[PDB]
Amino acid sequence: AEIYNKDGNKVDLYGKAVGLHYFSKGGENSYGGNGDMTYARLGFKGETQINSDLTGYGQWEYNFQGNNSEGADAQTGNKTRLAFAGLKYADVGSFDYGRNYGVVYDALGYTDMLPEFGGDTAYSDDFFVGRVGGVATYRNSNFFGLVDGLNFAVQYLGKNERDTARRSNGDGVGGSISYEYEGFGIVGAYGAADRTNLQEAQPLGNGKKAEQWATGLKYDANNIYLAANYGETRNATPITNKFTNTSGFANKTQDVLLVAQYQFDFGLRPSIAYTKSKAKDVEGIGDVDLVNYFEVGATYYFNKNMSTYVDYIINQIDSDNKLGVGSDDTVAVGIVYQF
Amino acid sequence: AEIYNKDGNKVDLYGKAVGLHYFSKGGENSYGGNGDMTYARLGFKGETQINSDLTGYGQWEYNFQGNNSEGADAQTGNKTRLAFAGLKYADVGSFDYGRNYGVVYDALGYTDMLPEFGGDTAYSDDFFVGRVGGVATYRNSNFFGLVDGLNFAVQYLGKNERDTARRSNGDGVGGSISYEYEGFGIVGAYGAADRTNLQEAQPLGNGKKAEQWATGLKYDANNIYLAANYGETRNATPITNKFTNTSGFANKTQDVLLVAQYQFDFGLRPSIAYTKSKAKDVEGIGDVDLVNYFEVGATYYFNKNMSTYVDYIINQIDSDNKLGVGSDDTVAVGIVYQF
Amino acid sequence: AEIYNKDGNKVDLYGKAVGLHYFSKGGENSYGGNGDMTYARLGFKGETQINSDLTGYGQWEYNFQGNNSEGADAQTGNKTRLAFAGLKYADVGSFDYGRNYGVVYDALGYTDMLPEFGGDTAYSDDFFVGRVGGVATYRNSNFFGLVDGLNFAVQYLGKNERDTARRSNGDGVGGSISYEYEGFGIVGAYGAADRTNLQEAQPLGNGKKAEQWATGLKYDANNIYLAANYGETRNATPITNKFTNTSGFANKTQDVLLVAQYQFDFGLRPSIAYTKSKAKDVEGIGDVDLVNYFEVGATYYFNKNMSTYVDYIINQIDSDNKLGVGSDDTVAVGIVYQF
Repeated sequence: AEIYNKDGNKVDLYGKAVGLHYFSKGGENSYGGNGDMTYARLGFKGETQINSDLTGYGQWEYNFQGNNSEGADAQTGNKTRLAFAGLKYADVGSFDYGRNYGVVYDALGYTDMLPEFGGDTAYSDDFFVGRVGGVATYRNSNFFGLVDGLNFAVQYLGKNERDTARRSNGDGVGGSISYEYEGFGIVGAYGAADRTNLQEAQPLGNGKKAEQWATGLKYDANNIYLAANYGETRNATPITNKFTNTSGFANKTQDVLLVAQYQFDFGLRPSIAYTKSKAKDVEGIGDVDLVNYFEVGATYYFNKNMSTYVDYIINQIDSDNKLGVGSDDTVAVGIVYQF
Repeated sequence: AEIYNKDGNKVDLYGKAVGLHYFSKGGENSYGGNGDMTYARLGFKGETQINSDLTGYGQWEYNFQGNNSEGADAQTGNKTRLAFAGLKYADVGSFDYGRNYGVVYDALGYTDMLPEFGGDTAYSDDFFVGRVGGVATYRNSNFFGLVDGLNFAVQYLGKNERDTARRSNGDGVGGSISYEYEGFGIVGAYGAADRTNLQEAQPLGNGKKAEQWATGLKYDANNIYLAANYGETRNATPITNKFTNTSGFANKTQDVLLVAQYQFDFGLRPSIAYTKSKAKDVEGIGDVDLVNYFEVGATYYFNKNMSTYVDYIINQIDSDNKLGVGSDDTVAVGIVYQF
Repeated sequence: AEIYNKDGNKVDLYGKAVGLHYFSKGGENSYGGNGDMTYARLGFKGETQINSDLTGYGQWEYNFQGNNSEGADAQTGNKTRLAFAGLKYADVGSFDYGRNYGVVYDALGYTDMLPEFGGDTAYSDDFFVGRVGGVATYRNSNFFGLVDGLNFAVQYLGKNERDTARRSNGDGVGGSISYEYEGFGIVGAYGAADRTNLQEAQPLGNGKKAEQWATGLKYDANNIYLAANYGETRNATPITNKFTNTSGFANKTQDVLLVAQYQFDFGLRPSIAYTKSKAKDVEGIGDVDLVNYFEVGATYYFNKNMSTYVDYIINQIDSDNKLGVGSDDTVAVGIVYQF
């Protein structure tokens, strides 16, 4: 909600309270888990008009979990999602730095439209696919104001030597090219980076270089939203062997994401989605499936502030999965107030 | 403070900074402790008018402690208090889900009017008495718009298998009936729930079923506030044996709460209160008193935003208490700014 | 940003997103470190006019780090900076209590004007020099409205027995006298306090009494800012022996701080600074230098909301420093949006 608009500076303080339960037989060995998954969000988007052609902006977004106790475990799952400041000059584009989405999310965001789940490949703190800390991102709209609908972007990821290999990364470069024409939208994205010492010393994942690329195709006009994503990764996707407490990365993944949705004028947005992600050359296993499901779901928009939703995952993963990826269905019911 | 009111949606961003010190001889073995107890609060209440009869709402409330360092211990006592979203339809009532107060607090809230302390039985993360995560709560005002002042409510608590027994719970149902007539107010509340495996395996507290009930009686008009609460609990109230580092639950408790207050037009709200809570059938002890005090205190309201207060506990607990409950007096002095 | 101003109460919700990287050869053994140092800030200043002569106020300020992951380490460096409520009566002055700056910062704040670094002696959770929890602070402007530009202040620090000696303190008193005349400003500040048991049992630092004093001199008008600080400390400044994993306090320190800055109408604020801090009588060492550098830096103010800055530390510390204080240079580049 815009709560300040004075003297060439507007601030938007926004947030949401999401009442959210997950139903699954077991959670312990299912897709999403079982129990209370209530959370709250808070953030600000700030925007200042320095002059006629120059513009400043900043954003911060925090996640508070509503499913912890007030005791010892009160912070589990609480985190900053976004924290970046940036400048935008006329048609020369924009530069920002901080915690933000990796460039490959420029692609993957295409299918990340599900009411609760979806966008399984957009892992956070995972190089270029999701949110990451320490990214320089240049972005260009309409090719310096000369070619309508053509957008490109470049991103520089500074190394993050963290205490765990899962959240660590080295120096890297990535980028994306995208074009949008009369409802349609085509996107390509790629990025490569160094693996840290701690990532190399991991039982799963072999190499010194991590890669992630993904294409995007979508129709998004006249109340219809269709979208497709294909992606591959070298030494990038994080994997866990639940049979041995082993973790690391998958040498190769192929990732398919399909999404179909519709928006009725009265408020209903039903959702059908397909998602499959296979991992190749997993040491002491071979070929494992990590994500495999059909999705049926809906979202009722009472208005721009209030909504409820059901999201049903038909989990195609089988009972004898090599890595121990939960094979059971998960259903999520939600009530959202946002501002 | 209402900081947004546009297009059938109002947001209220509120919070408070509370400068608060506790004085006690020792803290280590007193009622409230000794030292700095400064804290800050922040939250939002959001409310949207979807249509003539339908209404959406959300709330989130966070607690930041102002008595930690900026070093390692910076998060101790920081937590989400409330996080829930909900709908309200004309006179059919309202449903909300998330982190909220258990239904039995509908009763206990009657005596929870002390400037600092009081409401000792309204334990948080303790089934139905205080705040809990994962509660479905239906609420009805004036019996579907037909019987003025008569309110009932039902609550469904989903299981919380936490890492500690103190904060855990199983599936349960609870409810409350309440009636308010010309200043007066009568309330009854009850709730039962499964104890988790980890709660069963505890040295203190025997059973598979936890119960909590409490009645309420109050006068609240013409500047006078009087209130009374009686409650009992099976396998619900958490207890600790400070002589052996044992914890668990008390098989039975009887809980008495009395409160008398007055509000002078110039700002002063003095407070007298009585509170006693005895535990029965404590294994290897028998009958222990957990809470036992008289309370004298006051609160000066400079206005709706500014206040100061003294709260003096005359701790009736004795020096030879079986469980080690601190027997010393505690005094709390406070300065509050709120918005 | 002022987001509420109704009925004798104004609220100012403010914050900043700071994109910030540090460049150093190694970080491991440099002044500021190397890598992403992105952070975000959020806080409120609240102010109410109770009556013609009486005024209430409150403040809370939180620090969110933007350089952590969303995993296990998500809270590292997150903390409350300020949390205090207070009253101000006409010319009789003001009293506040909570987490706030120690009185000696009244002095040291003189040189704490650097774009990123500087103010090295204003350690937080360190008695009277920086931010601390549990301080009663009386403050007087213009000597009860009788002597223009003459300000004094007294502060009472309640003991903080924390889990670490670094963040702990005992009971203490401190104060400051300050005078400001036609651009110029002179300040003196002093404070003494008990060391806790845990501080006494530390290998470094000998005594039962900790002291901190500092003078201030500044010119601050006509776009020029010059400032000087001299300080000494008994048993107050925290030190670490990186050669043995020893920590504690320095028996004596002498602290020099010099700062020169200018503000061009078009937005540029260049900065030159000198900072030296020597420790005397360090057990098993003798005389060690803790902080020793020249500073060159600038800050571009696009406006009151947007800015960028470079801060270059020329680290005069040598390679054979006895305590292991990093001797390498550190450069910090920043992009700030604030509101």
